[PDB]
Amino acid sequence: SMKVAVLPGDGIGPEVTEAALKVLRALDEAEGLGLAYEVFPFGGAAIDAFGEPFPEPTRKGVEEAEAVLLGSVGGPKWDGLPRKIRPETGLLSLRKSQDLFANLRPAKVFPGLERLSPLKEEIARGVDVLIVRELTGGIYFGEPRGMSEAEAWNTERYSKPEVERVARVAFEAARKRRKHVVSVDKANVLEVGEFWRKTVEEVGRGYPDVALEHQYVDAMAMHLVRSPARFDVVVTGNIFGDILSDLASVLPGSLGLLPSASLGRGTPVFEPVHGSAPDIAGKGIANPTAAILSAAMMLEHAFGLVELARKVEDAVAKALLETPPPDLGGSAGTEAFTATVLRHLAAAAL
Amino acid sequence: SMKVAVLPGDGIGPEVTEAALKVLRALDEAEGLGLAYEVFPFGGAAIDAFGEPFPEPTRKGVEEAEAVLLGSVGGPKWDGLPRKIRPETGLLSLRKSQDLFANLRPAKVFPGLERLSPLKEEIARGVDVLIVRELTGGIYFGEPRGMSEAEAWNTERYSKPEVERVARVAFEAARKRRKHVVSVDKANVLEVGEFWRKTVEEVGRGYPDVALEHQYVDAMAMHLVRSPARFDVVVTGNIFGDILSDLASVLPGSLGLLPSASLGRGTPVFEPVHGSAPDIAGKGIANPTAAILSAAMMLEHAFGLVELARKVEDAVAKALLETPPPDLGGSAGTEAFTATVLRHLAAAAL
Ligand SMILES: NC(=O)c1ccc[n+]([C@@H]2O[C@H](COP(=O)([O-])OP(=O)(O)OC[C@H]3O[C@@H](n4cnc5c(N)ncnc54)[C@H](O)[C@@H]3O)[C@@H](O)[C@H]2O)c1
Ligand SMILES: NC(=O)c1ccc[n+]([C@@H]2O[C@H](COP(=O)([O-])OP(=O)(O)OC[C@H]3O[C@@H](n4cnc5c(N)ncnc54)[C@H](O)[C@@H]3O)[C@@H](O)[C@H]2O)c1
Ligand SMILES: CC(C)[C@H](C(=O)O)[C@@H](O)C(=O)O
Ligand SMILES: CC(C)[C@H](C(=O)O)[C@@H](O)C(=O)O
Ligand SMILES: [K+]
Ligand SMILES: [K+]
Ligand SMILES: [K+]
Ligand SMILES: [K+]
Ligand SMILES: [Mn+2]
Ligand SMILES: [Mn+2]
Repeated sequence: SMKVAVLPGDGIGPEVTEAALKVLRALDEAEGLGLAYEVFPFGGAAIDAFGEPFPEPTRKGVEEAEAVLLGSVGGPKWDGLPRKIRPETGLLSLRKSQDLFANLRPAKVFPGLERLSPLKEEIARGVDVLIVRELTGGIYFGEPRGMSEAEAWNTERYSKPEVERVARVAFEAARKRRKHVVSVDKANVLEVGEFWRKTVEEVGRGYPDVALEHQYVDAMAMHLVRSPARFDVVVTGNIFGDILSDLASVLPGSLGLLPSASLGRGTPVFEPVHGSAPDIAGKGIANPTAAILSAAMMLEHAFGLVELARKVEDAVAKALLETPPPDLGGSAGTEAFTATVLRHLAAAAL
Repeated sequence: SMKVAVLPGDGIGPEVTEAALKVLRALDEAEGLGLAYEVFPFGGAAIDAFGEPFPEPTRKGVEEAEAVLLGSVGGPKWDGLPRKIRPETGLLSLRKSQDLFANLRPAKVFPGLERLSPLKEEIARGVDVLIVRELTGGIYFGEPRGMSEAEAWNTERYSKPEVERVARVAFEAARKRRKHVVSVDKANVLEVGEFWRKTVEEVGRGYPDVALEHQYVDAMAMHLVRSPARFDVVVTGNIFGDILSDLASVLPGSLGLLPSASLGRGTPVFEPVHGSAPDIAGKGIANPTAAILSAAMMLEHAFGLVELARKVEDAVAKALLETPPPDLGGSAGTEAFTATVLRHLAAAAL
């Protein structure tokens, strides 16, 4: 069995999630996976129907599933709502309630696809980075937070156990990869960066088989574009991970490519890094690669189906060469691009 | 009368500041500018002699000067000091004591120098971006702040007047440029981002001749590398401006290139974006472009010598064509590169 709660959300979310469901249904028919999914209202779609972005039946669906496949939430229609019911607060709540503290956001340039990057070929060649972002703490969830007429405030707060457990994930990921971690902070200005750095250094002592370096967040952002092949695992807190991972999209060449997994105590969540892209929603052009590769991360991390996840990545890469979507300089919209993916997947099987 | 307080600082700070001084001296001799400068201890060097990074004689010099030419502060020698007296806190105290709230950090790709970027030529071509970063508020200065054994906290916060005065600077800069402002925040997750967005939008109603757009900081980091030519003025808070301005160095191709001005109520300060670069300090290689162009920004913003600022910018461009430094793939050390800038300046003098 493979029990999946599907949260398509808003804007391009449903468009890309549908493309990802087509790939999963195809795998399920080919492989006998026992795929069982149900679609649940989430974000702005949930607000329009229930008045809150993460309503009861959706919380229940998440809770009872083995994995969540998520699209994206948000858009101009919901601009101005009180924060406690905004579409993005629904995704914060989902993460927090499942204690999904480890956000894995990989960025790789597939051999032969260096041409898709805005970076010169020789700079993009061989890039394979993994961002391990702390997802349930920091300024996203810190108290106090608020606003008056005169001012507004938010609190970047981390405890020792929160830093420890995300650091452990990064070192364990680096063990499985190329044995390098760079930890990222603003320790020269912020108490919380200092605390972060010391704690990651403490956890590092238990992994003498892994190399540990530290970088200030400003320099890291530069180094990640100028010398990306240098980095293996990058560990950082909630807001800096959010920023470095959208930035990491310029390595393979588009934010339409980047998948993610959110792992922790509860039901794991797999979603594109990208948002709901209201500028192109409803035009049938959204690149579904990030949703499709998030379904591949789900197969690997939630279901242990490592080889199927790899066939999906391979058919995506082929489709990227054959029929690029518009965000990568081609003209294949969502359904045509997914169709190319499905033909490569059928060619690899049938 | 051109009274300048010079704060060389630590690591490559004195190296590149000396080169900027050679350029200012050649201008003073050729133009009779009444240049009168004095060199003051600052950062780590001030800590070792006086016990604090912004000591009394340097405070007095800054106060009595019409402008500050500042190098860089910091390095492993001062790691572990109480925060109150860290080299970087000396730079925070300089900014705050002079109420320099507007940090101007420009990034341009000069025509014919696109090949210096790690981005493909067609992407770097025509780039001309000005980041206007709020410099005296936000998480850098927010209270409460602290660290125990169990946790650490910092407060990101902004008042209405602090947002307003930096937004006004951004719109007034846009009016002199291409009349486009993008304001950058994280309003979908942070109260402070929403307060920022609302306030910039309110200020923008006075400037309806300026297009105003808003981007979340993660999507902005991505857009700045993929589509840099689309941006004119970018306004943002303290930490986001820190990050995006290091990232902006990949457009012309090196952090060794980017100058900045800090403007407000008190004595304006001009310094490179880059740090003290302890990994190359004392090797005679540091690119002095950023310091030299910071002296140009000083001539423009503090002294109204716009024509002389442009001549310096033109001699720097030609030096980068003829004898690039090692951070840009060439072999000219700091002194050799400066000598090329001086040769071009002396030709322009004719
Ligand atoms: N996980 C999420 O639900 C998530 C993440 C980020 C943003 N958001 C929400 O998304 C909305 C848009 O915000 P944004 O513009 O900053 O982020 P965005 O990630 O939605 O879009 C960023 C840029 O990339 C383009 N883009 C993104 N995904 C793409 C795809 N698959 N194909 C082609 N182009 C793509 C968009 O058109 C836009 O130009 C906002 O409401 C934001 O709050 C949601
Ligand atoms: N304005 C300031 O005084 C300032 C700004 C940033 C960092 N710092 C401090 O500087 C020190 C180093 O921090 P960092 O490594 O993150 O930042 P950095 O900006 O000093 O160096 C970042 C990278 O760019 C290279 N680089 C920087 N300037 C260069 C130049 N002019 N020419 C050639 N290469 C150059 C460096 O060697 C290094 O690889 C720390 O003590 C940090 O706190 C100070
Ligand atoms: C929807 C929002 C909370 C989110 C985040 O900032 O985590 C978005 O950029 C993302 O990257 O998921
Ligand atoms: C010295 C430090 C406070 C500084 C900053 O973050 O402002 C550094 O990155 C810089 O960019 O000046
Ligand atoms: K998403
Ligand atoms: K479950
Ligand atoms: K500096
Ligand atoms: K003064
Ligand atoms: Mn994001
Ligand atoms: Mn910086």
